[PDB]
Amino acid sequence: TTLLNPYFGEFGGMYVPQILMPALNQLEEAFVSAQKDPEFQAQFADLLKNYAGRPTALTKCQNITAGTRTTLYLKREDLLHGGAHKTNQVLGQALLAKRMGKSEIIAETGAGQHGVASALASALLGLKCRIYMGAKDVERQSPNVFRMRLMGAEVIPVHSGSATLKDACNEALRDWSGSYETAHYMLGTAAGPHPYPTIVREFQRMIGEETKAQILDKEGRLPDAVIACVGGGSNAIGMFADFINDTSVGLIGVEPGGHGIETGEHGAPLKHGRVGIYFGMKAPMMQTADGQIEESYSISAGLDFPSVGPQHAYLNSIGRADYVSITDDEALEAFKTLCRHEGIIPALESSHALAHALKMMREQPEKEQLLVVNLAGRGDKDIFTVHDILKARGE
Amino acid sequence: TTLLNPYFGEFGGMYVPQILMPALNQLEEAFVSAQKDPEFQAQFADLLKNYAGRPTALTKCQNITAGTRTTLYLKREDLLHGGAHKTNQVLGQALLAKRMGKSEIIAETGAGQHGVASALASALLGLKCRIYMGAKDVERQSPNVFRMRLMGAEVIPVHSGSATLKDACNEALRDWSGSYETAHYMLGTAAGPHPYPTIVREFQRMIGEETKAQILDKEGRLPDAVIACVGGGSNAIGMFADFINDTSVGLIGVEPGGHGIETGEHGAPLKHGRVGIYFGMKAPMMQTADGQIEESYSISAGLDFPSVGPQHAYLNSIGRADYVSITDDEALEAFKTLCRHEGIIPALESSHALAHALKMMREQPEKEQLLVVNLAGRGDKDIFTVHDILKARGE
Amino acid sequence: MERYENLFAQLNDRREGAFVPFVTLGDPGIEQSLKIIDTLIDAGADALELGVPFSDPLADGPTIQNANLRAFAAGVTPAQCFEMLALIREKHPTIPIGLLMYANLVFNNGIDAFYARCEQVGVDSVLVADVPVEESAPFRQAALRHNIAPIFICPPNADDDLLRQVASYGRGYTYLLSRSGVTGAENRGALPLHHLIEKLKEYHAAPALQGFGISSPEQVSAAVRAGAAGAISGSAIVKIIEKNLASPKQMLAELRSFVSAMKAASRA
Amino acid sequence: MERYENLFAQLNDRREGAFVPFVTLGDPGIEQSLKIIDTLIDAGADALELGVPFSDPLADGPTIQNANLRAFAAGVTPAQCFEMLALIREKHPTIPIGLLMYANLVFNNGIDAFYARCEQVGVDSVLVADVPVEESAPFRQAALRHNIAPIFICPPNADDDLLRQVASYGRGYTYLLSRSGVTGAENRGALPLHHLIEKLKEYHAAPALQGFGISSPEQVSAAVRAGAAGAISGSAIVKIIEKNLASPKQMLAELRSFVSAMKAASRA
Ligand SMILES: O=P(O)(O)OCCNS(=O)(=O)c1ccc(OC(F)(F)F)cc1
Ligand SMILES: O=P(O)(O)OCCNS(=O)(=O)c1ccc(OC(F)(F)F)cc1
Ligand SMILES: *Cc1c(COP(=O)(O)O)cnc(C)c1O
Ligand SMILES: *Cc1c(COP(=O)(O)O)cnc(C)c1O
Ligand SMILES: [Cl-]
Ligand SMILES: [Cl-]
Ligand SMILES: [Cl-]
Ligand SMILES: [Cl-]
Ligand SMILES: [Cl-]
Ligand SMILES: [Cl-]
Ligand SMILES: [Cl-]
Ligand SMILES: [Cl-]
Ligand SMILES: [Cl-]
Ligand SMILES: [Cl-]
Ligand SMILES: [Cl-]
Ligand SMILES: [Cl-]
Ligand SMILES: [Cl-]
Ligand SMILES: [Cl-]
Ligand SMILES: [Cl-]
Ligand SMILES: [Cl-]
Ligand SMILES: [Cl-]
Ligand SMILES: [Cl-]
Ligand SMILES: [Cl-]
Ligand SMILES: [Cl-]
Ligand SMILES: [Cl-]
Ligand SMILES: [Cl-]
Ligand SMILES: [Cs+]
Ligand SMILES: [Cs+]
Ligand SMILES: [Cs+]
Ligand SMILES: [Cs+]
Repeated sequence: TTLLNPYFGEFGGMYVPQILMPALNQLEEAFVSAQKDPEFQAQFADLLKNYAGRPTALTKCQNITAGTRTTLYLKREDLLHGGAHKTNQVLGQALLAKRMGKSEIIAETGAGQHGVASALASALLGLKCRIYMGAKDVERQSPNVFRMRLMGAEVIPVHSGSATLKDACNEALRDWSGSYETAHYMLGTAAGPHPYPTIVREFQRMIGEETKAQILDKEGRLPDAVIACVGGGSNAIGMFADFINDTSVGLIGVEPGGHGIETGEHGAPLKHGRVGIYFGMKAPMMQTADGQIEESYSISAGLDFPSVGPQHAYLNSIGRADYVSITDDEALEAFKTLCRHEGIIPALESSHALAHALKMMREQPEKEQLLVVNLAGRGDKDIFTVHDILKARGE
Repeated sequence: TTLLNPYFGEFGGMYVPQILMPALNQLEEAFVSAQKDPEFQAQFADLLKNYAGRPTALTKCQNITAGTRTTLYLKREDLLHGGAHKTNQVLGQALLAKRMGKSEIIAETGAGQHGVASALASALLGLKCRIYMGAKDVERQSPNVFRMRLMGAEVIPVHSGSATLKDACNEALRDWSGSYETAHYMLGTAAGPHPYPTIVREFQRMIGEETKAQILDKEGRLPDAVIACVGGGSNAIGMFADFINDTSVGLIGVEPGGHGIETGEHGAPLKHGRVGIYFGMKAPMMQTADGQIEESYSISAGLDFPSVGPQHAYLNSIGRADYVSITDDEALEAFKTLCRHEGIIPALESSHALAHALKMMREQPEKEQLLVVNLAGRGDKDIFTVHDILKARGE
Repeated sequence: MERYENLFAQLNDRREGAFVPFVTLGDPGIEQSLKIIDTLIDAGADALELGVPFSDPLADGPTIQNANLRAFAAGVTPAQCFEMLALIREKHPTIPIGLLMYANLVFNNGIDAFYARCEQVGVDSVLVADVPVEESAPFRQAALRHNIAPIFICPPNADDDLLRQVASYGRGYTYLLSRSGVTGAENRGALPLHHLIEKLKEYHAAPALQGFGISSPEQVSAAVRAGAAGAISGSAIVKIIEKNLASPKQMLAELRSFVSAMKAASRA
Repeated sequence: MERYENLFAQLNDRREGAFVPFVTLGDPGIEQSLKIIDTLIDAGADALELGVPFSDPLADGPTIQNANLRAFAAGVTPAQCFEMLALIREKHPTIPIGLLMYANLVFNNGIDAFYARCEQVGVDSVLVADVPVEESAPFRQAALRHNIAPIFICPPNADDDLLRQVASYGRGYTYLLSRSGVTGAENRGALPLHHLIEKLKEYHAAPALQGFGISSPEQVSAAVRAGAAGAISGSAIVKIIEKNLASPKQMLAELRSFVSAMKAASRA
């Protein structure tokens, strides 16, 4: 029994051990209650504005579209405190924890950004934060690990399974299975068991709401398309949500093509994986023929989640949203382009979204189109990766 | 002959070779003209809002003041595009260059942030940017050097003198001495020959204007004091300018005490240096007994400019502003405090300002005071420095 | 299913609880695992719980995580596990064999085909650790169609509605969880379960086996005394494997001792 | 000052321009620098321009930056430079000695005391490279009080007002800049200066010496032909020092040759 539908069509559900069902039910109840509570909404708005810096700019990028009939805006979540959109929803979830009487936060992280977002929200609001991270990630992400420790969070390496994000996700749930009366699991994407896909959407939807108001103000009409990079799906569903009922607005999600779809070395399960059940949901995933969970590979470390949020799989199935892929090399070119021609260093994740927009433009330069790219993060964290690629390349 | 007074009391002037006087006169003319031009002002406002993200949040920090009668706000310039307040004035100066018909920018940088700000402004606005940097700085600041190169700027190591910031400053002027018909010198602080101290102030004054409006909205009255870290003086004069005529508002500038004033290893010439003439101005400076320019030392690499802006020396002399110092260790404690208790990683520069506010609070915890600290930059760039100190410390 | 009915009837006559060890199939290799299982049986196991190695065992503590990892290091696959299960049943006519599965391994090639394979090899029950009763429909239907008992978890805090659901939908045995958390001998259950055990009987549930954190003879006797039909022990068995990897001889000897002692504790 | 008047009067009689080398005092050491300067004089220098090593020589190109650096590497200080200047004047009665200073070295211990020291040691002029006419008041006043000629720069684009200021305030000689930019032999001036030279004479300015980028005899002759009283050469002289650091013998020989040739070029 739930208040809300746990499924988007065939996708989603609540595939957790029985012991965790009361935790999910409690969290759903609390969310539904909070969404009707003007006091909770005011607290949330106050944090978003005065702490995180909302609203974020919508920047018109002229240099990169010169000589074409594309008009391109970037929604600047890279300017949010923490440097990625993840901050919006961690503040909301931290408030939900408080609403339920919990003083402790559990989070998982792969590349580190969700851990950092979870840590900063926890430090602000006086919650005791513990963060599970695959040992291979800990070793690879020293900077983010130190940021989390500076903010007072406990970072716990996970050595089981493949010692990476999916293994961190498991550990977080194992802990929650015993600790949920006092601890809230601050899941980091729009995926997992209900109610998380719903919650993370609603706590990210201001991205699209603001985009809508900003583009109406600047252009007097809705965008032809909004474009976002799709890991588990939070920044994308944040951008899409407010436009779903505007059927003239294209919703384009870009999964990482990695070394190329045909190589199998990619992170695009929505279009090129196979539906399975994992981490509490029925969704497309990266998996072996015999059902073991596989790697999600991208030049961008943040696209390591081996599945995708169920609402994305649903919106795809009904044809409301379209999903495409962008390869490592395409993302790199987009990264270099934005730095040189707009002076914005984008996350490599967000570079995938930009690259697709740039392809839309270049393929059909005389097509009149008004595009928004969700620039979900800044790219400072990526400059070493890019440096190493360019050097090894003789570039 | 100038339009504006080149001096603040005894401090300032135009101490440049004769060949550069027409360049200064031209730039002054252009500035005065621009400040009266509603079109220039609209272009500037558009860039600040839609590109850089203004206005910046004013964040109330509750955890760190709990149990005292201090109320503390942080003006969040760390949230500006580029991650420091320097972005505000580079956009203004880049527009001034365009106004004068110049397509090229010269900039100096020490720790790299001004170079990065200059590069990003130049990339946005289609200007050819060259950036002089002391060879010792280039070697020490690989990340910033790469950011500048990604944004299409030419980074030119300077090998003369002490191969650090003051030497970069010299080189920029040497270039300008031959190139000024086509190139604008985008000086990086509120110092140098007139008109730069005036210009940089006016192109930073929105920090204080916004702070004023925000604190009136939130508190119904002006702050008791505004507090900023003082290198050459830009972020501080940006915060102070709009409050100068509000004589009840304390203006507190914090210079780096380094290893301690008594050790001579510091960056606090305003209070502990000696007045001299260098880089185009008469101002307090770090200098040897016999008049050679010396190092400005701080744990924070960004506090390397060996002098201070003339308006600061003036406001000190008349007693309108008060200047203090904070040591390396005090700044470190402030950095750790903000990370752990507010989830904001501050620039080590800005940590000096925070540390002084925290001292005001702790020294007299029952004193009712409403303080704003100008958090001029974010501290991601500093996490390795801090890590190394904490490790070497057995901490 | 019916192997459980016959076992429970017989134990009722013998005045005994059931002792049921868990191990991961193929840990630490196929051949050693087959010998391990034969040893469990010979030493007195009343039934088996057998895990198919899975990449994401999110209801298991470190002991069983590590068992999953050792089987993977030996290249063990679900296909090989099913060959093992066929051979186990080929050797032992009556002992109930239950699998501990995770959902993706059941759904991967079709839920119906999964349970059909189970029926083919002679499995008696399947417990899918990450499927709550709310999601159980296609699993329990497939199971019953193929004469497989679907095993449902009854948490220590189960409310009346959940007790009625588990009672109605389950067959074979009802899994009575000792406590919250994940599998592990390092955490003993501390909640009294006799009220649940009584309500399950009132609602004609399948007989209850207590599981999670059972590692000692006193806990087996306690489960029987509280009214349960028996007890499952996993981590404590697997720890003996982990301990004895370097000595198959000592391994089997210690497994035999442990199971013998635990089964003896099931005498009423 | 008066040493310049007497020199210019005498050169007028000899029908010659003045050739005036620049070097940094104490480059590459005090002792070698003194021998260098004596060689310049013996080889025909009409006057000297001498730089005090400064940490921030922002009107100098790399050649002279490097000269500043070499003197610093030998520990040369302004105090030592003033000892050198006393000794130079003690040896040579009539040759005009001009210093090339930067403002902070003049202001450091008081502007008045600076010019008083200059007077004491027998310096004739001071050019402060980063003081424009707009800032010159305390410098030129101090200079005149101590019988020192304040040297003013006339840029190639000087307007009428600037020509009148430089003409009125200056003494000794007027510095006629060849071009924009900084000192350096690698950049020759390409602007015709005869109009400036005529206007300076009309306004009774001190005689003009052309400087910046003069590195060859033809440029000395050109300056004289255009109406200037002579020419200053710095970088080209300093390059000979830089080239010959390893051989004081070859260094002096090449300095002698170069100055001899440059002075010969000053014959009308
Ligand atoms: O003795 P322990 O503590 O290792 O516990 C034995 C575990 N082995 S098992 O197959 O019964 C088993 C039963 C249920 C499990 O999870 C679930 F409850 F969520 F379904 C996991 C394992
Ligand atoms: O021959 P070059 O090209 O080296 O030039 C000679 C330079 N030596 S100097 O002392 O006359 C001299 C004169 C003026 C200078 O700067 C100023 F114009 F700004 F004042 C610098 C040096
Ligand atoms: C975390 C992250 C992603 C991927 O996660 P989503 O849940 O799909 O948003 C993409 N871009 C950025 C900048 C991220 O930080
Ligand atoms: C550049 C910088 C400073 C020092 O320069 P000012 O001109 O004094 O502002 C201080 N803080 C930050 C964050 C800076 O980026
Ligand atoms: Cl829906
Ligand atoms: Cl369904
Ligand atoms: Cl509401
Ligand atoms: Cl806490
Ligand atoms: Cl720490
Ligand atoms: Cl419009
Ligand atoms: Cl699919
Ligand atoms: Cl069209
Ligand atoms: Cl003033
Ligand atoms: Cl004055
Ligand atoms: Cl105006
Ligand atoms: Cl360009
Ligand atoms: Cl590059
Ligand atoms: Cl108020
Ligand atoms: Cl002083
Ligand atoms: Cl008070
Ligand atoms: Cl199968
Ligand atoms: Cl049902
Ligand atoms: Cl039943
Ligand atoms: Cl002196
Ligand atoms: Cl005057
Ligand atoms: Cl005169
Ligand atoms: Cs366009
Ligand atoms: Cs994905
Ligand atoms: Cs307070
Ligand atoms: Cs300073």
